[PDB]
Amino acid sequence: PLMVKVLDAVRGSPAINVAVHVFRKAGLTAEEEFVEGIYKVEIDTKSYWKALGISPFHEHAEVVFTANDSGPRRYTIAALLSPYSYSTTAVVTN
Amino acid sequence: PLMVKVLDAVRGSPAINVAVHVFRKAGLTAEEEFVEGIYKVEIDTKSYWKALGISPFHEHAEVVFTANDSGPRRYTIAALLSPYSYSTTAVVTN
Amino acid sequence: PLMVKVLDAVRGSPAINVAVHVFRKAGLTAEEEFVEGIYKVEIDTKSYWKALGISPFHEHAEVVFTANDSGPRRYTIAALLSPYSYSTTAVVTN
Amino acid sequence: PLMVKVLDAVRGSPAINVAVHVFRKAGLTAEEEFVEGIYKVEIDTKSYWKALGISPFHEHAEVVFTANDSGPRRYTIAALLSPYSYSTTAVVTN
Amino acid sequence: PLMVKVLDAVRGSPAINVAVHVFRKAGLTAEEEFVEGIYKVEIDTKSYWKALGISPFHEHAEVVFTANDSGPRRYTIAALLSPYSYSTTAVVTN
Repeated sequence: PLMVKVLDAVRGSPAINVAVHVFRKAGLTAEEEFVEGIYKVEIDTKSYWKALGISPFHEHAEVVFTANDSGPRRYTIAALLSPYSYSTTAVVTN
Repeated sequence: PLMVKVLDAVRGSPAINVAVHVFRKAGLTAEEEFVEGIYKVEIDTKSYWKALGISPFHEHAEVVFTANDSGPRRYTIAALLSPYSYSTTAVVTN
Repeated sequence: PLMVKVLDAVRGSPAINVAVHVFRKAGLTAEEEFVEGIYKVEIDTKSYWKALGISPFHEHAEVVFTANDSGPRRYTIAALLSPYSYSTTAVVTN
Repeated sequence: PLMVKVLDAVRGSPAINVAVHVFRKAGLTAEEEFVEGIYKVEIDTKSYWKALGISPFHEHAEVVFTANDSGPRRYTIAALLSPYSYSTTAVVTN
Repeated sequence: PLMVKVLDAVRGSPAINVAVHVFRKAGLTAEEEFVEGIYKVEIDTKSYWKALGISPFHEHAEVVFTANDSGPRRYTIAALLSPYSYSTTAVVTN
């Protein structure tokens, strides 16, 4: 008798992020029966070489790898994954 | 007898993000029976080389890889995945 | 007897994002029986080389790869995946 | 008789992030039956070489790897994964 | 008779981050039946070479590895994973 109760009684303007998972149980990359990224925030994510495959650059491979991150980049974020009730959130740039 | 109750009683203007998952159970990339990205925010995501395949650049491959991220890029975001009730959210640029 | 109740009683102008999943069970890329992107926001996503195939650039391949991200790009977003009741959301540029 | 109660009684505009997981049980990368990233925030994440595959650069491979992170990059974030009720959150740049 | 009660009575605008996990039980990288990153914040994470594979650079491999982190990068974050009720959070730059 599995019973789960979340936020049974709610009143008064609450700001909630709810993540309820119920589970019952009676080759470069292998992933199975998984749950990922219920609330995921990715900012300025970089990935260059991934899962190239079978025998990459196997023989006589002259490879020059150059990765440059030289950009003027501004990330101004207010209240990231932060619910807020009866609040004041402001971003002011002068 | 699996029973799940979420937000059974709601009153008063609540701001909610709900993610309820119920599960019962009675080759470069292999992924099976998975749940991903219920609430995912990807900002400025970069991916250059992925899952190239079988025998990439197998023999006598002269490859020059150059990745440059040199751009003026502004990301101003307010209340990202942040529900807000009876609040004030403002982005002001002068 | 699987029973799921979400937002059984609702009153008072709530702003909700609902993601309810119920499941019962009685080759460069292989993915099976999966659920993805219920609420996914992709901003400025870049992908250059993906799933090229069988034997890419197999023999005597002289390849020069140059990836440049040098653009003036402004992303001003207010209340991204953030429901808001009895609130004030404004983007003002002067 | 598994019973879980979270936020049974709620009143007065609370700002909550809820992560409830219920579980019952009666080859470069292998991952199985896992739950990841319920609330994950990734900022300026870099990954260059991952899961290259079988026999990368197996024989007579002259490879020069250069990774440069030389960019002017400002990350101003207020209230990251920090719900706030009856509060004042402001980002002011002059 | 497993019974778990969290936040049974809530009143007065509390700001909470809740992480409740209930569990019952009646080859470069192998990970199984794990829960990770319920509340994880990754800032300026770098990873260069990971999970290269079977026999990387197996024979006669002349490889020069150079990793440079020479960028002007400012990370100003207020209230990271710090819920705050009836508070004042401000980031002011002059």
